[PDB]
Amino acid sequence: ELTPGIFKKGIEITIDLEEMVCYHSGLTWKVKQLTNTLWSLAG
Amino acid sequence: LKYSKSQIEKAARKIRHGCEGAEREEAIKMIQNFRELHLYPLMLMKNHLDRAAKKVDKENKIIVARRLKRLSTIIDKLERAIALTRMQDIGGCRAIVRNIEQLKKLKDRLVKSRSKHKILKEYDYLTPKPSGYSGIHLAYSCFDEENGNNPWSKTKIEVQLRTELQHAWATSLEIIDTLENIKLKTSNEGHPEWRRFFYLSGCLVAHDEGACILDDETIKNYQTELKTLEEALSVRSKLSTYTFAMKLTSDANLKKSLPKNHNGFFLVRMRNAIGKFLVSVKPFRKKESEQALQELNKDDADPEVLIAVLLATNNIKSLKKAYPNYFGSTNQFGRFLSRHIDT
Ligand SMILES: Nc1ncnc2c1ncn2[C@@H]1O[C@H](COP(=O)(O)OP(=O)(O)OP(=O)(O)O)[C@@H](O)[C@H]1O
Ligand SMILES: [Mg+2]
Ligand code: NA
Repeated sequence: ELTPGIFKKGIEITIDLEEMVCYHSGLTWKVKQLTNTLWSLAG
Repeated sequence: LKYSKSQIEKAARKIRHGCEGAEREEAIKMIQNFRELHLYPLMLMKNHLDRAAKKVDKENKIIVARRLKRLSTIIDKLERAIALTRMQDIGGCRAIVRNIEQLKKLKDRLVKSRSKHKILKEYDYLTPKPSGYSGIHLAYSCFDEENGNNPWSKTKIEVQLRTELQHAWATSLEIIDTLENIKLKTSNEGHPEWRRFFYLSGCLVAHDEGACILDDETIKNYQTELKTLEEALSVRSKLSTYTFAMKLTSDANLKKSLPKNHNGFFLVRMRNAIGKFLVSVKPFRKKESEQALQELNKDDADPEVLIAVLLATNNIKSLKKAYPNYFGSTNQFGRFLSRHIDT
């Protein structure tokens, strides 16, 4: 019954949680899980 | 438990004219019985299709999917003039092939098969439909002429044949249509820009695939329109963000953090750190939807936030189930769009 999605902001991004890598802004970012619901992307 | 085909056609007429109460509950019970009759032939056609796909591709790369059409979907279709006993797809199978040469090779094998299941209609959609949809549908009648005491006689099962790029287009159309709440199938009115985007990208998919070759002047004008529509709709960004948010909600640690009966929203946000970025996925109960929307507008107003999206968990769940390889498809479709826009 609720709206399936509300889009406010976004960019072209890809993430692979097996390789723990992310791709955005023409750069490669290393992924690390800080909490169950939180991640950091570092150079 | 034992309803005749006359009782089932009469039950379907009742739902069309808008029955209620005990009358509606009997009509739906007979239609559910008819729906269950398609299960054995659906699975039989699925193995028939898997056996024929393993013959055409010795690498075993053809992906085969199947689905029994939901009772609620059938009921909705009747009360919106398709006849229930004329419906070709209560059971539906699908083969996803590498290219058009593989597609035609699989069609020829299914057409030359000498079984009790007859192709009553071959639908050639290699030239895209007004929606932009392209591929091939085979309408089978299982146990068509050889029957006797067979309860599965003349059972209709649909077989869809598609290439990976035709499938990537269809997956992206379902993701946008679901998550953006644009009822493209429901109505033939509204969202002319999204309708035109999917039609032109569909035409360019069938050109690239070799399914339907367009002349050079048409390619040039379609690419110009595609660049225009894509900028207006922010297709590559919406498609990437939705896929990224869906990927994160499949994380194992995230799923234990969830309330056990989660059925609300997920708020996915990416922000700059004090080059470093923080990505969070915030679960919300269905009752806290107003709180979720308030938190979404705060992130939309923040200049440090690059991604801010709100997604209902039930919709994420059904798209992941319908499309196991949704991320391979949205990636391929986004790359295809970049090749035609940046020409
Ligand atoms: N032949 C098929 N084989 C496998 N999956 C299918 C087939 N037909 C539909 N599906 C998929 O099943 C899901 C449920 O779709 P649904 O039954 O509600 O509508 P539909 O069959 O695609 O279209 P329509 O209602 O217009 O006839 C969708 O993801 C759809 O792509
Ligand atoms: Mg269908
Ligand atoms: Na898929």
